[PDB]
Amino acid sequence: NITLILFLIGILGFVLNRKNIILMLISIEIMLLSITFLILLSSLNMDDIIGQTYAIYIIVVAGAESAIGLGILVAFYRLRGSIAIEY
Amino acid sequence: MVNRILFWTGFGLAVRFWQLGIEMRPFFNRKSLWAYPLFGGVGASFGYWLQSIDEKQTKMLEERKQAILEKRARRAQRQAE
Amino acid sequence: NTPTQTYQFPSKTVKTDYPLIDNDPHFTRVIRYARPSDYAHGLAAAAAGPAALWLMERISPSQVGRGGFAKAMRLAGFIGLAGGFLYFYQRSILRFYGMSENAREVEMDMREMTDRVKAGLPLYGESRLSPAMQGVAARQSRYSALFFGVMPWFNFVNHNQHGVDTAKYYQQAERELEAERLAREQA
Amino acid sequence: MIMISILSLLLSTSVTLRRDMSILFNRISIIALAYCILHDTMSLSFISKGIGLHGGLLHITNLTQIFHIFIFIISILILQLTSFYPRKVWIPEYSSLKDIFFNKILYYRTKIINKMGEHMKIIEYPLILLFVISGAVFLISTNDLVSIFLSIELQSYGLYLLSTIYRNSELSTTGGLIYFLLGGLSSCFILLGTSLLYVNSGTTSLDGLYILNSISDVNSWYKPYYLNFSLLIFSIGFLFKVSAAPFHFWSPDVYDAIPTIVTTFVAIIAKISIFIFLLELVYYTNSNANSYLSEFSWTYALLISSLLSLIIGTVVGLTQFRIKRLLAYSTISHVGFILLALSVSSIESTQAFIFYLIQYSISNLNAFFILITIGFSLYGYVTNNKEYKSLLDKNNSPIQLISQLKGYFYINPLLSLSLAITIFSFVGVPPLVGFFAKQMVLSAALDNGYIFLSLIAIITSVIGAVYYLNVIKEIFFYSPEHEVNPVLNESDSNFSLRILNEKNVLIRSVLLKGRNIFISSPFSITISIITNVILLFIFMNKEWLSMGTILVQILFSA
Amino acid sequence: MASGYGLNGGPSRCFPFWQELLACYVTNSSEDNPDGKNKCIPVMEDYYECLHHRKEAARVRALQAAYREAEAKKLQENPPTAGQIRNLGLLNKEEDTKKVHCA
Amino acid sequence: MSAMSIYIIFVSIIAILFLAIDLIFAPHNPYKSQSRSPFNISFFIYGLVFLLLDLEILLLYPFAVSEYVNSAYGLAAALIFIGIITIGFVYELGHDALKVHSRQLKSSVVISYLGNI
Repeated sequence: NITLILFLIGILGFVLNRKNIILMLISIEIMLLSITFLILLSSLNMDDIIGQTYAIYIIVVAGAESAIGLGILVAFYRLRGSIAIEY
Repeated sequence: MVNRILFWTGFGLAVRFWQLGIEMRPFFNRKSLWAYPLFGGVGASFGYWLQSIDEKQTKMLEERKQAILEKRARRAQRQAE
Repeated sequence: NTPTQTYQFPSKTVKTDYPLIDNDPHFTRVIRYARPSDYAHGLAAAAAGPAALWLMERISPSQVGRGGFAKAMRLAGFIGLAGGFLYFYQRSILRFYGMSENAREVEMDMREMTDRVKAGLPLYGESRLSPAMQGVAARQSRYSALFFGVMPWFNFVNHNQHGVDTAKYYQQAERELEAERLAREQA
Repeated sequence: MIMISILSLLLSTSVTLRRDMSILFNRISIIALAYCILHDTMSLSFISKGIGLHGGLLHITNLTQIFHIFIFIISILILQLTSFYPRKVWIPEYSSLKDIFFNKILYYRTKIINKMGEHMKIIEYPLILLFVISGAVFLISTNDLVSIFLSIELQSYGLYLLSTIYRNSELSTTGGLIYFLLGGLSSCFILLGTSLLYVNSGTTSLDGLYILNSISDVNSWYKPYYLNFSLLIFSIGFLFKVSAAPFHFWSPDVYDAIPTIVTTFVAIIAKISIFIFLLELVYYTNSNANSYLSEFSWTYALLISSLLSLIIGTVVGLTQFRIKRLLAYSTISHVGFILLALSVSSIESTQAFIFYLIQYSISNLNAFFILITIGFSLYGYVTNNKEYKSLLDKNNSPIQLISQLKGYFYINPLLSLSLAITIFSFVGVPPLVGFFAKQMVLSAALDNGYIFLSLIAIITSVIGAVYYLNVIKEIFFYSPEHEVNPVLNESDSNFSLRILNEKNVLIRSVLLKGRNIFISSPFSITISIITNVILLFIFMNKEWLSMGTILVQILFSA
Repeated sequence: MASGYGLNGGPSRCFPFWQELLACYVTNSSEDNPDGKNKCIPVMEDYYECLHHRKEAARVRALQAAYREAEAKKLQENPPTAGQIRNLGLLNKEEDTKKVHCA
Repeated sequence: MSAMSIYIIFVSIIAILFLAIDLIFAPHNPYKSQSRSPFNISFFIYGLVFLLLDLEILLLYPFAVSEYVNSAYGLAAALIFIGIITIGFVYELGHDALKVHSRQLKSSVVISYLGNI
């Protein structure tokens, strides 16, 4: 239930935000944690170590994609000098 | 009028022709004339290969049709009861 | 010596043309059942790699610096050797799978395994792996050479999950154990 | 083999900083992918709906292996763009086989062939290229929910990297940011859909999900609403990655901003892997008995998106003036046709699906190849147009506006006809291969009672034809704005070329001009083969169409 | 779940239900009788019951109601205390064991 | 009450006491545009290579507590996994994304005398 509310918070990050692109990166991190938390709790209910394994690979991949996204942001910011959307 | 080797020999000949036209290079300069046998030779090789593929495809499709009448038969015969 | 269970595990049955010999043969079995043409195809494919890069340098020169081409050829030669070896392995293992004409391989397998039965040795040999881990190895490399264009894998384990009912090896062994018994008596 | 090549290329790449190695590394990647074709050609000698591999986490089908090879062949063709210089010097005195294979020619090539162009100096470009391929072929061969997620991220993250690898272009870094940010949101919906399947079913195995679907399709306490709803959320993320409407806004911006050579790969490879993956999942989840399951079938999201893509792709393309945005919208309309064929789950529509995907990939490849070749051809031409001067990233995207193609028929008539053939194949004019692709999809949709969608498909096709005609009108109906460069042919501006033998001894010395500078053979030949396949398909259709017929029979084999 | 590998290194607790369901499908479904997969329906419902427990929850909600309605009607003259129960089945607390057992 | 819970509370309490003393007894008086510059990419690289290498070490920790059951077969996969991530570190080292060589009399002119014309 908490995991569902957290997914909304990550969803709501995209609704409320017109100009903060950094918040877009953070809202993906919230969504991914919410989905991993749901898998972890379900894996506990169904006594299944595969759920924990799936969550570990989501942490690995979401950590890997955070680094790519920050690198892409750095290449973007090197040329623009701002992460602000003019709106 | 669908001959695999004749068509694909010509296809390779047409590839060289269109290529030279695309480059806006002369279509027949005598020192480059080896290319049309080469392009048509590779084209003929592709079409001898397509021959063998078509043969195996025909056998496999023919085998599938038999399995389809076979399935309809034993279903229809089961309905006779 | 028949264990009354010649088909211990549920295997995957695949429609092919020729009889299945082994769903997962041992690395060494796939090298020992290789044909002379398999070696011929192996190096010829391996030579193609650096030869293609060489031909791509003769017709359309890369304009690279002094030592660049030697470095590129070294990587191309290794790529061709890896690619050529996998092609050689696939040609031999496809006959075990029954996906290529394998009459010669069927014969020598029938011979080789029968000799093991009467000698007392296990059909596929002895493993240092736990039986559970042998199942893991069997379920990992089983038919794995069909995936060689993406990911390579080889069976180096001695397990008893080869996809084949093993009654055929015991019938022959028993059958020609009596032939040697009758011949011994008539002497 | 793809994994050995990636590791081997990386090790060779790791210990070098020489940007003149980039062209060589691209050629080795072509050689490496040729071995990958060989190993997968070896693997097609069996008939099966599927063989689970490697502990059941992967699988292989005849379909899977056919489209591994297709992905490899498309990647080899695209890799030519970074493996051969765009222009060459040709002369009749160096055209014999004894010449090309025993003698050498010498001239100042650097400026002529653009030896130091940006697309020839990126060492790691072929390596990131192979990473995307690995994600695409792993996604095809995926049998498990976790394998699905890992393969789609592997392919997706590589595409973000490729969109940004031109790190000095403000356009490319901007396009890389947009794809990653909206692509990362799309990946949450895929992970959410996969996770909802696991939490309800208790398995990550696609086999087990199909078994659960099959028994539940009967005609109480745990009614399986989760499967359609989860796959609906799961599918939405895949609709973004194929740029299907209404999830398509990102692609006209990303395709235009990133360099054209990058756009060629990025806009082609990803649709093939996702659509093929979706095809099997559509088949095994397709309910037979008209029960409460079929009314909530997730595949209506595919039918709605096909409808929305048919309209958006054709209507919005009407006012595009930039050529790459038009191709992006032209693609959206074509995935509308592709998604209709995937949604009708018939034997006929699956043959139509398989044929349409391959012929569109070939055709869209030709359009990009022709567009890059026209860009490399304008080197010996100048223009005084004030609009063209104000273009950004002219080196990365030489052709950015449809107006730049004005009078290209007078600059290169036969190359302009190849463009016209390709575009006429996009509209569906017989007897071009594009017509036969649309014809099969419409006949299969009509035979399954999809009358309303078939009628919208024909109506949107006429609207789509308008901007297709608009490209053709600029090439043929007007005189060009580009003039040949005066200083390239001024009766005294001649550069020198030496012809030397095997022993580096002089044979001849010839003075050359701009009219001796031609398009490189790899690009002209690839355009020429594909153009003739499009034009002459009616004489060569038996094997190509029989392959898909057999593939569908295996998939449908009761 | 269906994996067969539990949290403590042993097998997953619903795996026997998952093996049975797969066993019922493979041996009663076929190409000849597509209706043979109907038999696998109660086996499927048992598997979902092991995973989620919605039936067992429903059964105990009803049973707790009847149980907690019977204890209100009765009057407990002398119910056992926590201390005495802690002495149940012990080496030198027979009186507490007898009192709790109402023997 | 678990010894771990009381431990956490006590350590927190110590921190509050130190804050409280300096907030209550220490003196307090009211004793209380900006330029910008580019930042160094080496800081992003240190964090990036740390994170990616931190993940790979994490993925090997299950092996170290499972070595007995994994035996030879699990060791092969661990070695395959280590070999793949080692190649990415070679890329890190070979390209020096941390600027290993950040800090660093052949004469182009040779003259020849020929004499009087």
